[PDB]
Amino acid sequence: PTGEVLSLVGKLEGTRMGDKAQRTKPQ
Amino acid sequence: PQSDLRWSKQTDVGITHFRSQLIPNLYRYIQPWESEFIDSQRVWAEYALKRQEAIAQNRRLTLEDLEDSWDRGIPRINTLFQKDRHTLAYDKGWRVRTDFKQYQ
Amino acid sequence: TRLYLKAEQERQHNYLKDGPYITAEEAVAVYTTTVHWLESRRFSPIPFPPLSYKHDTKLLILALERLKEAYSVKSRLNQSQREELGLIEQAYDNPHEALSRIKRHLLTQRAFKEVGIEFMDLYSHLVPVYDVEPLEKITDAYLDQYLWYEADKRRLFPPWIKPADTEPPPLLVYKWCQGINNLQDVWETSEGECNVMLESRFEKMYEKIDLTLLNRLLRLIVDHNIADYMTAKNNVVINYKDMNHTNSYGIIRGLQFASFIVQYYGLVMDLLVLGLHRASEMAGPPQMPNDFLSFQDIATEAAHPIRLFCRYIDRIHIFFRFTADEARDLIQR
Repeated sequence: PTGEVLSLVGKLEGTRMGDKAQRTKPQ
Repeated sequence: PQSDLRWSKQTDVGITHFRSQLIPNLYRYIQPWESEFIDSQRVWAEYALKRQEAIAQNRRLTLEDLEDSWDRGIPRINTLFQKDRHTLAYDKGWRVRTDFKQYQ
Repeated sequence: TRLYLKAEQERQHNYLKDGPYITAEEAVAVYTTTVHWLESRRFSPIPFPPLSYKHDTKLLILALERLKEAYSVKSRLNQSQREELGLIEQAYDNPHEALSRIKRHLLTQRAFKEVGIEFMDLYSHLVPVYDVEPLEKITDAYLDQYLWYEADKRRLFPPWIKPADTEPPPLLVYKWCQGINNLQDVWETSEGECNVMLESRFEKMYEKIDLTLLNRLLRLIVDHNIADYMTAKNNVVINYKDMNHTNSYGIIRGLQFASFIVQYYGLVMDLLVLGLHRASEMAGPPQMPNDFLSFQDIATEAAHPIRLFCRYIDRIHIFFRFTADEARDLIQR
């Protein structure tokens, strides 16, 4: 398991651009 | 790697070992422009409704109002709660000025 | 850099040899077209900043906030770096003396100090960075805030001119795409109609702006004294390290109000490109102006090839739609 990053091209089929995008609550 | 997810803690009972996978990517935590734009249009129509009905109520919009529309609207709804905001309404042509700041 | 300012000194030299590259009748033509457009827009010329202006204080505070934005919290503070900050906080202390000083510079100051230039090493291209004297920096910053506020108030700038304060550029792209897709039967090619989408650069806009003509055009939309200042402001010596030239053709392009000059000359060229008829149809009647991409009625929209228009700071993006007959007439011509 090398520590170099891998090109995200082809490994993003299971996600959307906003999945896990959360908005903070009022402070 | 799973090998680097192992950690150990020692107490009087002895040494106890624990484990916990992909790192999160920056592109999953920022809303795409399309969803942002449609949400902006929705939220600002909603704010138009709430502001006219609150003007009927003769009150000012509060934090508990619009709280479901906090981080939304391309001119962010949070900008109606800034303190300088009244002076900001006198800052005209700021975007051209920002695109000309790289020049000075 | 040394090579570049040598080239720019030479370019200024060929300008002052050949005189105005623009011909006199070209000047009178553009002046006529702009005055016709402005009387069609009824526009009210900008008055000189009144002494008791209601928002004047707010405009200086905004200008000094913008200036302070440049100075991040850091210990790298030299004599000029500290002098600018100290004068900024001084004007913060007494806004009225700052108003008086900026005003007196407006109605009288005409000869200014040299401006140092350094360059950004973007590996593809080099952009100059102009350093203006702090007193002049404050003066021009306030004048910038004032003129932008007043132009926004009177709506000098029609909706096609970008960038606006209503939408970030990535929303400009989305509005443009939607406006394309919402034209009347824009995607139909049974009869053979063709949509043409042009985009360009307005090559050498900043450099090839003749400052005398810049004076003549801009004397109408603002007070002539403010015009005399800002036009005298681009007749200033440029220096770097040791070799220094005066510039006369190019706008300094680093002044605090260069933004207004560029966006106004862009509107003048915009009248040239569109013609007063189509420009008026895009802008709408001065009583009820349109938004970015829309017309009063679809008949006004389908009256000419140029359906959509959008000028960025110096770019143009035009979207024509032609009938087969119109296309063939243009091709044969």
